[PDB]
Amino acid sequence: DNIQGITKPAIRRLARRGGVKRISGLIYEETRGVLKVFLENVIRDAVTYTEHAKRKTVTAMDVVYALKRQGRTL
Amino acid sequence: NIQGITKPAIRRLARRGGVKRISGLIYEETRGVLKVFLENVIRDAVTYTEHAKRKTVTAMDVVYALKRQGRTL
Amino acid sequence: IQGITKPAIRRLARRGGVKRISGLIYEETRGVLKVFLENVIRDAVTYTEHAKRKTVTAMDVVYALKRQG
Amino acid sequence: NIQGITKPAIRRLARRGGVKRISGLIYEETRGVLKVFLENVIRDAVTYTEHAKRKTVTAMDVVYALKRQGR
Amino acid sequence: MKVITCEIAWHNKEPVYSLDFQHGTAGRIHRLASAGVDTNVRIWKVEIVEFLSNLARHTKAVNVVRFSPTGEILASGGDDAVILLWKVKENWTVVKTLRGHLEDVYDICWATDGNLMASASVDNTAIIWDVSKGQKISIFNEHKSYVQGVTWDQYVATLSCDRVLRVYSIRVAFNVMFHDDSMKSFFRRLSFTPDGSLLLTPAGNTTYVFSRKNLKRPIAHLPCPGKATLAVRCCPYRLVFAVASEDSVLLYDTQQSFPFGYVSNIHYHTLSDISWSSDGAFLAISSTDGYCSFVTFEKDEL
Amino acid sequence: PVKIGCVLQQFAACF
Amino acid sequence: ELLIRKLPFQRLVREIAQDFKTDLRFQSSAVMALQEACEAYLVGLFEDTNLCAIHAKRVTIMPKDIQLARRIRGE
Amino acid sequence: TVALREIRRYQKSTELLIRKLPFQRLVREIAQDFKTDLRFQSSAVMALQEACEAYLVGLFEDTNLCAIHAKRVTIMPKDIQLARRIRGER
Amino acid sequence: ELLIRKLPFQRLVREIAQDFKTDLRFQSSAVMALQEACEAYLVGLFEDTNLCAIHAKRVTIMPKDIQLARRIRGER
Amino acid sequence: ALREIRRYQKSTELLIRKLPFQRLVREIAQDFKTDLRFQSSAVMALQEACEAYLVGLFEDTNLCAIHAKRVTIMPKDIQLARRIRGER
DNA sequence: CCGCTCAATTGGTCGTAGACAGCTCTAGCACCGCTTAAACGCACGTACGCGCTGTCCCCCGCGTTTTAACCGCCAAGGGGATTACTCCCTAGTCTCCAG
DNA sequence: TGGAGACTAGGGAGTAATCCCCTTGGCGGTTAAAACGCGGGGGACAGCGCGTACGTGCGTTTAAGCGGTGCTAGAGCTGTCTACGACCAATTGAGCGG
Repeated sequence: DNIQGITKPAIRRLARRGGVKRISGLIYEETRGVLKVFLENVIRDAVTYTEHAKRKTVTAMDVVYALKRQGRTL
Repeated sequence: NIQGITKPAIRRLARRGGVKRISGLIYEETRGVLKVFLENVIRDAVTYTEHAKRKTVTAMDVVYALKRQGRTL
Repeated sequence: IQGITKPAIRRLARRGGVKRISGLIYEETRGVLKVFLENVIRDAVTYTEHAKRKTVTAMDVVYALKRQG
Repeated sequence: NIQGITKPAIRRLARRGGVKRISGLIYEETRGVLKVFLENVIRDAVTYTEHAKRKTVTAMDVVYALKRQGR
Repeated sequence: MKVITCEIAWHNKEPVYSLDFQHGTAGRIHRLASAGVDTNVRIWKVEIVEFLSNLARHTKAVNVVRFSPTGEILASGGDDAVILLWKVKENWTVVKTLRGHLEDVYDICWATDGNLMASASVDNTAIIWDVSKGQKISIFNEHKSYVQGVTWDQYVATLSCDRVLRVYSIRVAFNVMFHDDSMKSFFRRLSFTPDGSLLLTPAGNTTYVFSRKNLKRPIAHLPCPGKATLAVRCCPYRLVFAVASEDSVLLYDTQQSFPFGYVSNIHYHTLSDISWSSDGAFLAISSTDGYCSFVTFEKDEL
Repeated sequence: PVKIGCVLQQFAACF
Repeated sequence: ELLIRKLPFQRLVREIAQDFKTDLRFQSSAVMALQEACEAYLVGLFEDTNLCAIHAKRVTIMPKDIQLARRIRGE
Repeated sequence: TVALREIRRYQKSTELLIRKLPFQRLVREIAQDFKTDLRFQSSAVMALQEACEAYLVGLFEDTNLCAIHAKRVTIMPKDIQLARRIRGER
Repeated sequence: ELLIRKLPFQRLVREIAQDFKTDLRFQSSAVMALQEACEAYLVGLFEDTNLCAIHAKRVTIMPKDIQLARRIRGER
Repeated sequence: ALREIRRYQKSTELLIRKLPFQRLVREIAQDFKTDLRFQSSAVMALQEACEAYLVGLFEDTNLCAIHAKRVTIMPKDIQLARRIRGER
């Protein structure tokens, strides 16, 4: 349930910063799921870049290259 | 010193940038713009680190400094 | 858009410090002007929908300049 | 000119796309969006051809441009 | 008390942001420091205002201007997140650049000995730097919102927009009341007593007074019905201080609980700052409408 | 301009 | 398997080439490559805009749908 | 009016929306889930959280565009499905 | 003073606003401020393109200089 | 030369050498104030962003040069591209 | 592949008629996301013992890339002839600003 | 409701862009090496984070509630995919010339 640790008002504020007005009460599990999916999709690339560098920990730069592969460098 | 940025380094960097022929003193000149860009990005990065009350600079403060510059990559 | 007249642009240029001016620049900067109002008013209407009104304000254009720079 | 990609061609392309019903303004904004998709890909193809000193445009340049686009 | 309204625009109709009177001068002729939205710092002589020097070192608008107790080092705070240390119709040369702020600097405080600088910025952090070394020496980033007030006494007082007052030992010592960001002013500079026994906190409407013994609970609070207080300034036993509201200026004394004098309906915009001179006989008061006015009074209670 | 000399009850102190 | 007819697209690519630069060379293989690429892209665009329409309780597709799909694609 | 107020507050602001250690613990769960004995540098956690923030804000803006095109103000997970599919994700 | 006459500017902003949505009136202050900012942008870009033209050691502006300036600025 | 632009434009690897860029970053931090730890991740980020800045500036100065009917690129183009971007 | 013709027929397309399937608008209904009140609870900071993960600089191993002097040759450039294009009124007009 | 500054049309030409022609420099291989760059092994001193105890309070959580909204049924107009007769560009069949 720690995936649900991303609170309902937290998701609400996140969506609002994107410019939303009214949020359906049943979208929360869906956005939790999509967030988990995206997080897996980027943590995998981070992990492979750490392993290729023969690294036993992951630093901030690795996730940048992971997003670079994803296509949302930031 | 700044001479660490080698002449072939500028050569190949500009070549990836797409130049067919490079002038002769642009090597000595572009180390100046390298100096200027460094003395800005690193300058703001170390202030971001100090604001975080840590004595070790990390990539996140660096990309935040780039965000402030507006050249995030 | 033709309402942006030739010598209005011309003394804009004279303020800009130019001496000799071409011909195609007139409708060229007409087009770039068009794009400028499109993205400025894009941001303005984005903040107007956020504001739930129908009349733009000076704060909207101030934010347009802040977002364009 | 742009009108060469005609109305029935877009019609049958839509039929192959699976959409049952089609409006009119689509017939020309599709032309606009197709010219948009074309000008950048031709631009980049011309870049790689001049970049490799090729007046003739090979299919390898086309697939490289498509890979750059993502299609 | 005589009030004279200056009809001239100090910086070509730019908004009013900060003032600073030369404390080092011990004579009748006073020097005024004027840095505003014009991205330039103009030095004027007041005795009648005559412009003396203009410095355009600041790349952006300057929000806070202040000088050291000796009057020789002038620190200018601007929106470029840099504080320029100025040294000696007049010539001004920047001596040091006290960088270290992540956002625009709002309030600037000095030290009595002149060896330390206290800065406040919109980065929700306090910057303390040593004048001798010119580098930051202590940081207090306990502010959760914009920091718009800081002063140096043994203790350092920091006030932020989060409706919390922070006092730090030269680590945070005490936390203390205020309102939200609805105030239209950009300065909430708290003022300490000349002896340091008392601390004044505006934007509470009322202004609270705390003592050195206990700063957690203020014994008395001076109300500001209508307009809210923005800046507090004390003339450099009995002491006379001044608190500036949004559009009103009141002067209080150490003995009289009620205000000694009240001035209002002078400017059409929100007030920016409050500041007295070294001799206390010159105090020009204005708001952020782009103009200036002067308030003069004798009877100096030497 | 409105000015009151160095002598307001409406602006009293409330403890 | 191709749906857009050949010589109209041949002339189209030739004319955009000339509007870019005069006297350009285009083999038949390159034109078929452009043909399959544009066909795939436009078929995908129509498919996705059809999803966009069928979301809106609507069978037909009108221009708001297509600009929405493009704007979501970010191009 | 509350929504307009907080939009004015937030669209200028850039601080966090999902809290620090909840996201950090979620990162821990997924890390040990796929392969255990990995250490996450807190700077990397902040980086990944910022990336997640941006991705979700972009996706929510796109589903808002979808909703506006659909003529309704309230969002619906159908809109989320459309946004994901039109973007080519899922 | 300003170097662009008004009601052409108000009529053009009216028509574009119309093509986005119907019934968005403006007050004189907003249109005047936006006209000021627009003139400032145009004059700045014009000085920039003037410097670019003199870079090519020809005093006369040409329209290629315009999009060169825009693209170096990263406008498009 | 065009083959050489191809071989690097295809590639992504660093163009500035590792050790002397690292030393340049170290000395630049030195003259600000001493006793700084530079995690090699941050130096990698600096190298990435610095190479990106230079490739972008060189693309723009190439645009400026080809504008001037010159294939070569000179300092004049360098300062003009720096200014036009708004840096100076 | 050009680039262009000289014909055949030949599928491919264009404009017309309109019936109605469907976009758009109206409206009511129920319903289900926004809202303090209050509970809680776990963010969140603060310190702190414990640990291990950047790390260090030395050497050396080597060895690939960088320095640089040489040399052919490509263009940056300066000049001059040539053709095109805004100045400078001249006047109509138009219309925007004024009373 | 009116008329003076100004936009449009145009003659005038005179300056400025544009193209070609040396022309001299100075920039691009390149060869010999070397030398500083890449790697890799240690010591643990000194720095960072992990985890934990406690606070405290700013946040989440529940709810009762009601009203803006999603939508669902019902028209009202409307443009469009039916069929068709017309054009109509034009692929194939052939080239010369390269």
